[PDB]
Amino acid sequence: ERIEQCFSRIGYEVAEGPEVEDDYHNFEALNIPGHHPARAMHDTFYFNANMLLRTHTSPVQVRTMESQQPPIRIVCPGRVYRCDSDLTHSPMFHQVEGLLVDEGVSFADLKGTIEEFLRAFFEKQLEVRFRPSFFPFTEPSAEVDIQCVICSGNGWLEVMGCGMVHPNVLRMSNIDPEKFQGFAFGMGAERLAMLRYGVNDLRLFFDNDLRFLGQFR
Amino acid sequence: ERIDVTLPGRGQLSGGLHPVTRTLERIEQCFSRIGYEVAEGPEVEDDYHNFEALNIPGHHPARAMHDTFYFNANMLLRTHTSPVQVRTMESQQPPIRIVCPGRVYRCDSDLTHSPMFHQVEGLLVDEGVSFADLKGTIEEFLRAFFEKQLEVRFRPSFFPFTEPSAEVDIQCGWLEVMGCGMVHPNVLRMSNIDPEKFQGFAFGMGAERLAMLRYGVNDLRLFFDNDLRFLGQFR
Amino acid sequence: RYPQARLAPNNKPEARAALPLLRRLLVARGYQEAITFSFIDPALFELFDPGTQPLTLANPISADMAAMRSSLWPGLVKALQHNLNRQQSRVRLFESGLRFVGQLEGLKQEAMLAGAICGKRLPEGWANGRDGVDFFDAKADVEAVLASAGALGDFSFV
Amino acid sequence: MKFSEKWLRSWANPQVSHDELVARLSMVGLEVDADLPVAGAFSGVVVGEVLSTEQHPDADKLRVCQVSNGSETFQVVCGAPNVRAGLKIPFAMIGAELPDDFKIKKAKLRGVESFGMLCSAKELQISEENAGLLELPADAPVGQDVRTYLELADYTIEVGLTPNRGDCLSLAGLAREVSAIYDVPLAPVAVDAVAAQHDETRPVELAAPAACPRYLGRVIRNVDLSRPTPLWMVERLRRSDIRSIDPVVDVTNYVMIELGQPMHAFDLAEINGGVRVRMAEDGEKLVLLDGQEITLRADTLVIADHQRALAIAGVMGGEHSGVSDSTRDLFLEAAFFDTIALAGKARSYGLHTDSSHRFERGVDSQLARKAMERATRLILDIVGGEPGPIVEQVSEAHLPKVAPITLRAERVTQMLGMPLDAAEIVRLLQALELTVVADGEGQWSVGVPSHRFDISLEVDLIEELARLYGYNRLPVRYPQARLAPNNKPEARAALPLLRRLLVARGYQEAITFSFIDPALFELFDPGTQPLTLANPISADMAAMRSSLWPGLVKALQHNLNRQQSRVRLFESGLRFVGQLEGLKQEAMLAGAICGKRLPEGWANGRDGVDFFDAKADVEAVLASAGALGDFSFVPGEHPALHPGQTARIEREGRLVGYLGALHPELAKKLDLEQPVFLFELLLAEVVDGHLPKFRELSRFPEVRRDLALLVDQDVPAQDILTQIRAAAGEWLTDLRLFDVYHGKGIDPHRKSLAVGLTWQHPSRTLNDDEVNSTTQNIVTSLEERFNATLR
Ligand SMILES: Cc1ccc(OCc2nc(C(=O)N[C@H]3CCS(=O)(=O)C3)cs2)cc1
Ligand SMILES: Cc1ccc(OCc2nc(C(=O)N[C@H]3CCS(=O)(=O)C3)cs2)cc1
Repeated sequence: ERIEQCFSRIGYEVAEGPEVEDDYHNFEALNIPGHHPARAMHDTFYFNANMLLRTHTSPVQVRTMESQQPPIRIVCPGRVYRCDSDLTHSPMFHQVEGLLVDEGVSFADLKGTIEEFLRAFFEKQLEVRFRPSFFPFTEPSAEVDIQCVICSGNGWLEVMGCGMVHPNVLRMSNIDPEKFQGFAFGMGAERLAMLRYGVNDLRLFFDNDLRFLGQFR
Repeated sequence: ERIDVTLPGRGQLSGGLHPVTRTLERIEQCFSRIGYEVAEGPEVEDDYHNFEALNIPGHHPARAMHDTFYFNANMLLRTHTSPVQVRTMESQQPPIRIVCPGRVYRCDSDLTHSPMFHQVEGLLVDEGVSFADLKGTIEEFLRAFFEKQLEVRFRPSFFPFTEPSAEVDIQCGWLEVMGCGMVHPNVLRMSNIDPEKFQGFAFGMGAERLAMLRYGVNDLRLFFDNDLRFLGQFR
Repeated sequence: RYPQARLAPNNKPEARAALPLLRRLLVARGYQEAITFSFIDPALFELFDPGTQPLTLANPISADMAAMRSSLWPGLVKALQHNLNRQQSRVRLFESGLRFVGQLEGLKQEAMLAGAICGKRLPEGWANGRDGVDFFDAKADVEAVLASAGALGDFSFV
Repeated sequence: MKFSEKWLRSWANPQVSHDELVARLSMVGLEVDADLPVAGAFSGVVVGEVLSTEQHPDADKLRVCQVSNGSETFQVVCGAPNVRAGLKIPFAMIGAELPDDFKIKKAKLRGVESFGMLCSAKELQISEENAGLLELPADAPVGQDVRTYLELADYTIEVGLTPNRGDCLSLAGLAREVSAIYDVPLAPVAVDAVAAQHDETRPVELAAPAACPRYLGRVIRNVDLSRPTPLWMVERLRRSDIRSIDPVVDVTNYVMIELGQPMHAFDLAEINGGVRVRMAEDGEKLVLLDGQEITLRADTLVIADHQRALAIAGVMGGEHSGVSDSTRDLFLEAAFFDTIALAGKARSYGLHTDSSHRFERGVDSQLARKAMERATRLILDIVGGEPGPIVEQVSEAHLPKVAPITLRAERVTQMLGMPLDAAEIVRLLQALELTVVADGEGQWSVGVPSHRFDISLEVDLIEELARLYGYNRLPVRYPQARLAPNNKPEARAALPLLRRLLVARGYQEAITFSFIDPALFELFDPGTQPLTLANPISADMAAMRSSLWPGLVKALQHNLNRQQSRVRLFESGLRFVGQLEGLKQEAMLAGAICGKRLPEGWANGRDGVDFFDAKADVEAVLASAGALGDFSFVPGEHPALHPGQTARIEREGRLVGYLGALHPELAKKLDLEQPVFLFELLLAEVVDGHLPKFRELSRFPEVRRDLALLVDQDVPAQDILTQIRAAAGEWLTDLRLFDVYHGKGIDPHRKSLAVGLTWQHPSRTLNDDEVNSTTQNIVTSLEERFNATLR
């Protein structure tokens, strides 16, 4: 709710999609080639050759790009699934993904957006760090760090990723990369909730013990 | 064999909100979703904030005891939520994007007019604001509010606080629903905003008028009687 | 045209009980929302606020609309009995608004949330007990409001 | 990718401290995962030489040694089983400070004087080898500090590389980055061509030039494979997490880790008629050096001879073709394999190697020759032998070629939110070994170097610029937007709204796994085939739920077993209905309740929850958008629910969902002793409501009449209430069922329904005659439709 509110107050629309997705929307449309290790059964849950449980909410942003032409300002919260799980990682979890596609969007715009979102979210004027990273769907890309001012138990923490939308991602969904620029971002809800509420064990989220739940009234 | 029927459920069920409250929430939401901040101020106001700051001269008929409720020579019950927009202009420098819902008071009442009512006023002050910007804002607000792609008409009017100004009509052969205009240079100047660098637009609307249009309410007096037979209809 | 804006993500703090939130809670808890005139009869004002001089209007619309309220209670009670006289048994109303406390020099204009209840604890129904409302029913309503932002423990009923 | 900083700095030295380097690395996109010292701290330890050993005359486990530090001979008593004359060893002199505050003092061990100590790698925190003394190379410099000699003032930096930086899978790659980052000279290893000593070659055929456009081969005659890998190489490999196995593999590994070129050595005797670089035949069998027997596919590139396949190209060598003890001659290989052609191939056979990784990520297409010469020199140095000429088979047509990219200054300024100077741009791009030629005002034609596989577009160039400039040094702006006022329709019950209503109504929000146990699924949905996962995490997480109920019930009993009496939970989420072809993924709002109706309290009745408590909860939700009237609760049936206490919920005849008590048989099966009340609503059928349409308020009094109605015990109350409304006329304002009686005062198969009927006329007072008239018509209608009677 809180993550959505930070963006909906500024013109972002909440977008939803199906949890059972196809390889085009989940991978191909996002510049993830057929031979890419993310597609493997070691990470992705499959029904058949083409149908899977979504690994991210990125397919929702794809379905939006296909349905409409820019401007696009969306936030995509939802349940996502990953095969490679145990402790520290669950087979099901929640994440919010963002997308902004307009005529003159920059990496400066992206930095401003992310920095202010985190400040708004954690209710502090905290330091925000952008480290270069990689994603098939974004270029340039960054891993976003914040100081440990929200602890590792109530000097930097990685909290989310972002980047400028890849030209091929737009091109594939009929958006001209010469006319339109865009930025996208992703974050895990459980990771954020753990930082915010001082939750140590991620497994408490799916047990539904009243002794856990009651503490968030 | 422990069968039962489908009788009503046990206990308390929900009540509801007042139709004006529903209407104010809705008006605020149209703007808060695009960056407007909700601003509030006092209902007992001074001459300066309520009139002078809004380019309403001392001899202006709006100031008279025939229209304005007074406590003494300078203290009154606000005739509009415009003083809230003034207090905002004094407190900060542009950009300003605010909506000001609230209780307002008018002396000249009977039927068609109540001594107390609600209105939402808007203000946007930035570097390159135009009358085209204002038209776009108002037309899109009304379509959003009435959930229809209705025709919007702008008629030239007058206000001491705005120039140029317009009375805004919508179909159903037309109905006047609100007013607006470009902020007067003297209004900005008085609140330390340079009219050469900053332009702005403001708008005003009555909540009861809007609620009446929306819900089909005939008599405006139903709003302050609080009859449960009235209230219950908005659950 | 539509005006351009360099907008930044933002939000109010998480742990706060806003008035739109509280209103909806009182709706779920079986309350109807009333809006009463800010100026009341001086005699009514005196009944609820003995000894205090109201902030009185110089040109009131009528003499029974001359006093600025120091409580939403006279107005709520009046709307309650308006209904009672109109064949209503169970009247559960709430109002939010400003109170006017003091004379011009030192006047406090504070936002209040007030509620008033009467009649049976529950609506008339086959499955419902015919007990009349009491203190502890209103208490639960206040408790629910006071706990809306996880700070119930901070409050005490003395 | 792990490496020795000392070795890196021998190529490009940043001239900053260790901490500064490790910090910058992550800031430029090479995230450091670890930075560790190569050893423990100690002083006063030098290279010593054992001149003689003698048996200690008063302790058999000890030896009396004469050891030189290159300046003086000291008598050291040693008990290590490997201490012998000629041995080069770490000599800890008197005064030496060893790890964990161990100061070497003078000693008289069993009547014999000892002026120092000889050490094991363990004693010095070098390795965990305490078996004996750390035996140093025969040619070690006697007297030199052991930390200097063994390069112990060092750290191993480990970088978590991104798939686009395959070029950084070597010291050559990493040192190039540092040179760019810090604008410092890059001093690569000078690799002199090794001259052929003879003319023996082996022919090489490129049967698949699109998959291997360059292949290099070299004959190395009369190698002594008994010889050991030198310490400097073992240490360099080790500091990169490569364990020493054999001299020949160690050098091919070393060349790979040093330069980035994976190389392979074959036993020349195992090559029949020269090399053929070709695709495998479908079902061609090859045994790998690790013993794995792979059944190959036609899409896989192999290194073969004229008889059979020898290796799976760029991934792993075969057992037969590889070096053994009997090997006297080698055939060295350094080739370039196309990345596209090799992608996922190792994985498809369940394999992953340092070679497969580098080739898939990209290996400099021009590198093979420098690598060949380097490995030749190392092989001759380590195991001797005689080199023949290099056989280079190349396909100019299939060599990788990236067209030059035009970079526009305006595009960099636009993206970065600030302009960069032309000199800065050129400096930075040229540092990364890109070819930058000016192409008019604020434009350049830039060429991509052979080692870089991630650069083909103008944005990739801007990325490089941003990266080396510093992401955190770039400006911060908020995006511009032409925003218009907007809103969703007023008359709608959204899920955030409903959640808060449920909260206020005493519910706790649960979130359960979307995939459940097929057996649980079968309990709640008997004849339905679930949408089952092909690769489930476990078999009890194989079925996609068609109801939120199994998960909610399970969370409810989880709590019951945890000393909870009153469990009131709700969940919202997707329902999966049908097989892929026709699959419906619908958002549902479901709830489950048990225990006392109210929490334990002085003022609260101790009654347990029942159907009608859950009913009120559904009613409250269904009324959230002023459309309660649109819904009807009809007596229905559901397999998971009690058939005597189940309501089918409808809107315009369409199914909204179900409300009921969990079936007693399902409870038995789940070992649930308490009654449970469930509801589940299709959110699509709940969200739409109706906007208030004002109806004028009468100025006149209302009139009420109470009716006590005797009806058959099984006739539904809503059927009677509907008949009453239909027969009450136009002025009925309210109808209330205030009591139901199924007692002794009447027949055991009948019930009394006490109803309150209110009427109000909008324009006048109602008279008793007309109201009694209307009342009698209601009664008459109920007598004819239900054979009803007044009490
Ligand atoms: C069309 C389109 C284009 C781009 C998109 O990019 C979504 C993105 N996600 C990230 C990211 O770092 N995600 C992970 C962070 C932590 S997590 O919860 O594991 C998710 C960066 S950019 C999506 C859709
Ligand atoms: C500083 C500042 C500057 C300008 C402002 O202009 C407020 C405005 N009001 C109107 C208007 O038409 N108002 C009436 C409509 C119906 S009503 O309820 O009678 C109120 C138009 S522009 C306000 C504040």
